[PDB]
Amino acid sequence: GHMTSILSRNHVKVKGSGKASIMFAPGFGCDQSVWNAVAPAFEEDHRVILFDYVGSGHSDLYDLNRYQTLDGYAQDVLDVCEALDLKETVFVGHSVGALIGMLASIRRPELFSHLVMVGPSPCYLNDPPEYYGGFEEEQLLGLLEMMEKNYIGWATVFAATVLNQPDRPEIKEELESRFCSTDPVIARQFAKAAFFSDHREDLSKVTVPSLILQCADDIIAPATVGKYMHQHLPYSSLKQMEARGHCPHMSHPDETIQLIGDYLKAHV
Repeated sequence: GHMTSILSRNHVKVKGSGKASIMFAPGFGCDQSVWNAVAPAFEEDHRVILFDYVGSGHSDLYDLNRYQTLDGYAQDVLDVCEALDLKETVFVGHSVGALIGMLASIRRPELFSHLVMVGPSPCYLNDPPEYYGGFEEEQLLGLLEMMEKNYIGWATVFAATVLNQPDRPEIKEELESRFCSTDPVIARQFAKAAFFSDHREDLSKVTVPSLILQCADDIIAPATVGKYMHQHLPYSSLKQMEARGHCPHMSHPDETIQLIGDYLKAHV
């Protein structure tokens, strides 16, 4: 479609001002809203870009085919960069969003100055002896099933796994709520695209500099994957966050804001 429509479909909003722009991409089951505690801190010095995946960024409004693989999601990112008429932008992505950002940069690397990956994973499958995704093919298949047979029950089960912080319920209920509010068929398509994707082979093709924020006590993306990505991504830096779980941008906005801000102040 044309500029205005892309802007409509991906709920594109621009805030702040600066010579450079930082584009924030939601992880699974989330909308731009997950960035409320982190993104405004960069409006002072950068044009800040927020958006939702038409592939139901935890919301309504779409073509079946394009969102069966993450490429469709990377195509949204490209489409928005195009509607905004951007020449270059920093890209901040969470979980799948990071990978989605990665795939898009491989297609159009000139479009991205940096790839800040909060909690990435290039593959969730455990693959001894060289790779430990953190999941057994059957565990993933287990959740996908739970997701169909009973969606809402899954929304809560998974919200707990992702946060892995029993004494931080407000966040968990918010995550659970975000999951519940997302169309269950698309949620499942998205999850399949994410859980069964394998992008290890693609790591070597990334030419855009990336910062890997690995979380602590992360069941979704264990330390294994963060290190492994650092090892295979040609141009990267790996910072271990003190924050626990898979959603630092929600549970530890401040540490997230610092790490991201340092990294950028540095690489100007």
